[PDB]
Amino acid sequence: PRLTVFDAMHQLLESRDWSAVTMSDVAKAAGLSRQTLYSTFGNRQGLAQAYALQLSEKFAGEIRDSIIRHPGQIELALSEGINGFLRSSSRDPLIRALVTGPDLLRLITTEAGPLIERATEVLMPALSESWMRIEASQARLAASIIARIGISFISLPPEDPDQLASGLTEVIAPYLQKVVQ
Amino acid sequence: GGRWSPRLTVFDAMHQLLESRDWSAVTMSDVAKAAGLSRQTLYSTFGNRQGLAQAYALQLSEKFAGEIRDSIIRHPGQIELALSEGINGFLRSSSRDPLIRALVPDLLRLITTEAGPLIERATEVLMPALSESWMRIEASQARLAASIIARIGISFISLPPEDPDQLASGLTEVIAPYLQKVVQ
Repeated sequence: PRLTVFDAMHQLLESRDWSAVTMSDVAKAAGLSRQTLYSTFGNRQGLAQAYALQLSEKFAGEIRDSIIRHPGQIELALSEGINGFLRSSSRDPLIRALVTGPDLLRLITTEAGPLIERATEVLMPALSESWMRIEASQARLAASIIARIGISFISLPPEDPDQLASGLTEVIAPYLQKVVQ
Repeated sequence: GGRWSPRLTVFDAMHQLLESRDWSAVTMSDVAKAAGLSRQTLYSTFGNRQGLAQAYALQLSEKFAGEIRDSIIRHPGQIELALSEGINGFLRSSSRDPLIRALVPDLLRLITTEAGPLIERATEVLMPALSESWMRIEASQARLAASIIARIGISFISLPPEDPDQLASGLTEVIAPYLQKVVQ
């Protein structure tokens, strides 16, 4: 039901605007019935919200993977993770859409905490049950702050593409080094 | 220090107006009446309703960044107390503001998502608060931290915090470690 449809919306969105995408076309490209789509996602609003939750999840994972990949190297783990998110966030057609224009999309990027909540759910374990062994409260704290900053750079992208990455590493690493165990 | 300027009298007018009306039941006509300016001078300096709410937001941006800077200046040598007080004071203002209340509105999402003139102003107030205050942070790093503080702060207006204070003291604990590394 879910995981192949996001794939369909991406490839569809590379050639069309967000207005040249309707439930019909998405079901055809996904290989699903118009019945299964409307039944599980509802509207174009509920569709784009599932896409955002998937983006939320993927981006937080980019950071989590870099954390696992680099034990003992906090600044290098972050630097790699933050560059990966900024890279994916650029290549995404719905995120590339929003910053060209989509009122429904701004609704989810400002009045959706399910996005922050999912991203926090991926981040927290990468902080507390990873090698960092950070206490669960401080992992929550840092995870929410990392999530909100991440959204801030998809809403308004950074003019400096990566000198943002290299800067934001430098701000958050001193915290993590202090709370690491 | 005086609020006779074209812009400053409009913002006062708008604020007082917004206490009792929504941003949608308020038009240029009304703002020109309350400011004591002509409909001609309004469009002449501001453009339209967008230019009105956008300059109001620039004033909010500066006002919020001032809260943080004032707490920095007020507590020299206390990095954690300055941040703790600054953020708390900012959150209080952001609550009591009528246009921010109003935002919970397509044009408002435009300024709070596609306005870096907001981040830029907040950054112009915040940078010296870090770079030319007692913290003596280099302009390179101050600009950096100032932008992140601006962007986080904006974020807590778009999506408000579930925790009223456990957000503020939380964000302090995240940012104080960075400042402590750079305070010379």
